[PDB]
Amino acid sequence: VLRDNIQGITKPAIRRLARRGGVKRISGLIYEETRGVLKVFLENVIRDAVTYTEHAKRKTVTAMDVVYALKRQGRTLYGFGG
Amino acid sequence: LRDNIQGITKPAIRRLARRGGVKRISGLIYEETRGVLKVFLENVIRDAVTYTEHAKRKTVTAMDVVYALKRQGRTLYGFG
Amino acid sequence: ARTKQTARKSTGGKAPRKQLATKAPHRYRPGTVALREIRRYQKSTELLIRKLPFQRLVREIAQDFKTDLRFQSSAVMALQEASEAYLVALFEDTNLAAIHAKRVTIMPKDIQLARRIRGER
Amino acid sequence: VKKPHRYRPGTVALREIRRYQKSTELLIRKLPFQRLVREIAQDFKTDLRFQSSAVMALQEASEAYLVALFEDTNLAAIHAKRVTIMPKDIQLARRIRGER
Amino acid sequence: SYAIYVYKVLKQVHPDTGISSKAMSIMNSFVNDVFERIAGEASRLAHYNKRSTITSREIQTAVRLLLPGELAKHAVSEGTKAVTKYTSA
Amino acid sequence: RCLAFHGPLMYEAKILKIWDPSSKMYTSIPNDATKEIKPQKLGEDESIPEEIINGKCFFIHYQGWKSSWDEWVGYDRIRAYNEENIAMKKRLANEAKEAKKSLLEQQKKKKL
DNA sequence: CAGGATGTATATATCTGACACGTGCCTGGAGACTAGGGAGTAATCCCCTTGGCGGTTAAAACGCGGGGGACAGCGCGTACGTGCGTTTAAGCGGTGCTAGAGCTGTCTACGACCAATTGAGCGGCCTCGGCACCGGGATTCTCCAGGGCGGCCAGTAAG
DNA sequence: TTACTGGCCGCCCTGGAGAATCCCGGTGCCGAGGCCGCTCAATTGGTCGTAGACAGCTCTAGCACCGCTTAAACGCACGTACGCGCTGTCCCCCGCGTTTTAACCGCCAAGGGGATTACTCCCTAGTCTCCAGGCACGTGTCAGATATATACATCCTG
Repeated sequence: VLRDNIQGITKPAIRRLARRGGVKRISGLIYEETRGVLKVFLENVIRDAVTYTEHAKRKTVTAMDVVYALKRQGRTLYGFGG
Repeated sequence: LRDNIQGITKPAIRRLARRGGVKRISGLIYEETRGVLKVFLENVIRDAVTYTEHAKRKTVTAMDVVYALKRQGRTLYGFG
Repeated sequence: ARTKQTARKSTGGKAPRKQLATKAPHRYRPGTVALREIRRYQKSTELLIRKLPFQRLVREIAQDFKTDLRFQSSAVMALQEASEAYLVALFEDTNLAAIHAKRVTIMPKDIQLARRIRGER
Repeated sequence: VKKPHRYRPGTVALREIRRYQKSTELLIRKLPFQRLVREIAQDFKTDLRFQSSAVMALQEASEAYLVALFEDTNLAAIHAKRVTIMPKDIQLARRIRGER
Repeated sequence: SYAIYVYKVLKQVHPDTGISSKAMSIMNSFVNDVFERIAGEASRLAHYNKRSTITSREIQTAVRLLLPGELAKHAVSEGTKAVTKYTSA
Repeated sequence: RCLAFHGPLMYEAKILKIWDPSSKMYTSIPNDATKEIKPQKLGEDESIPEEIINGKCFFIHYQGWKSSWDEWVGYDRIRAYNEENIAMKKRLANEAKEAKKSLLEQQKKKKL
């Protein structure tokens, strides 16, 4: 069983993204707030990802599955599996 | 029909945004909204015509515009 | 020196020349009526854009895509009820952007941002 | 007296903005991510096993979603004429998109 | 024309309320859209899994992707009743 | 540890080496596994201020300042690290706090 | 606080055009019966995730100053909304006209289907050059202490 | 009396002092790609069955125009709320050392489950035949639109 992993996304790893995004100064509350968003985005993709995995009765979530769950929501992905 | 986008009036936009929820509308909107609405129709029509131009028809019927709107993501209901 | 020009060469202006070139108390404070105008509209569903000026707007757009089109009187509606909604959504998003910027009056900055953030640019 | 030659507040970030946009590697640290995904899926169906790439495919999309968020919350923070982004923008830039 | 079918439902859930001739149009245009989304997703779902035929299990999984939250719970609770009732006779 | 009286107030420092100046050859903990202290001859390029050199001498590294920036001290500047010696720094630090504010009164008088 | 004026909401009554029901009809769906092709069911095996081990160092956490932006306050002046008066042309209702939407019938060209044939594109092996990496100078970037420069009064030259 | 230059304060760009970054010269490393069987899917040659291409025709629905009422637009006046620019204040986040930590790498393994075949079976497509539910059209009460005329509701504004 796993617990308290969301705080594993290190506070710098939030800015290291945000740099690539193109922001200069980051307030104090963003860090605790962004995890709240990313967690919402996974419970969407992962779920849709799991459902296919359950469907074909295969235990392991195939890399090809995640490309589908993304393709349904609207964020297509290129290069992984195909 | 040289200029018809000037036909969508100032009270026309003002009435719309009033439904939208705004309170005070700055003067430069009344012109700038026309720029948006125009570039919206140029996309919806240019698709509706293509469905028409394919079926060999010469009339853009509602069953076309509903289709052209659907790809836009703006699905429309009530016509077919 | 640089001299522009004269566009037209006659003193009469061709108005007198045939085959013309040119002749062939109580007041509400500001804002109080605005809100009254909203609840009078957000409660109603009637079409806001005037119809016969829209009909002539759709025809003008169709020309440069194909000539001699004929629109079913239904397919001019189905455009209007779409392009009215598109705008009402856009205006809600701009109102949000302005409430954000801490002013009340939407402005083209707000329009352009509410479109850029949507990614529908 | 005693000056350590500290760069001006603001020019390290721009510098490292110029350093990340140019680069392309993964930013969110790999393993502490994987232990997150395994923890999320552990909720929806217990005792799953994740193929290696299927974890990578997520992180590759989870990054390029946030980066798409910050590049769009920034436009909201520039909008109020300030520089520092703030949670009252990520609350906006997600409702404008309608994704909520 | 799903309209006769829609009326039969409305007259069940509300024995007194009526429906305007434009709502039917909304619903006839609505049911068709949901049916297309589901059956369209169902077709793509069988293709990923190399299966040739759409079956009872394909539609159920196709629902839980589209319908959000509570709807997914009761819809699939409704669907299973129909198949079991049909298979009963 | 050590503390270095730099002008008005001292700062936090760390003993980089321990040297007997009569020997004129210093013993330092090298940088990195633990690097055992080595007795090395005093560097000719290395300059020693007399206060450090009369009694037992030692080069220091300041905390917070970079090694390249880091420099020498006298021994009168060095009192053995003590919470009481930290307090006097803070009293001077507090005395340095309004020192910028006391100067700003002339700027307050300059603006007004 | 007190009170008129206003706008929307509320009631009663009057039509209608419109949705609900009736009835006839014919076209899609239900019954009935296969057939083989898809789907489930059993070993198996191997390769590929999960899991543990230890060094190690790249990186995360933590600490502190202070530098600069967040934010609050304020002065304001103009681009707004509001109201009136005039004035568009939008909407309604007709008359007229006709391209052209929709539907029929005929039947030819086109695509599904199949057997035999063959070479295109597949997996697997193997290699050596494009490139990641590191090192140390050379070069650029940035920050900041010292430094020429109009704006004033003081005493200037004087009608 | 008037008059106004000079002096001192006012205050930049510019060299340097670093840090960061680029250049280039090696130095291995592994996958891009070239080559080799081969097999199985594309190709070829033929038939058959019909989808639609094509031609003709029946009526709809659209276009054009137009004359009238009147509601919506438009322009002008005005007065004031707000966008905005300025100042001031302070807190909080960036910058940069230190100090702790756990990602990473590489390494070994074990057994688990996804990927083959064999087999066998049973389920839906295909087909034929009969009929009644859904559709279209007709109509006929009727709930909603519409006109008109109270009952509070908020809005200012003293």
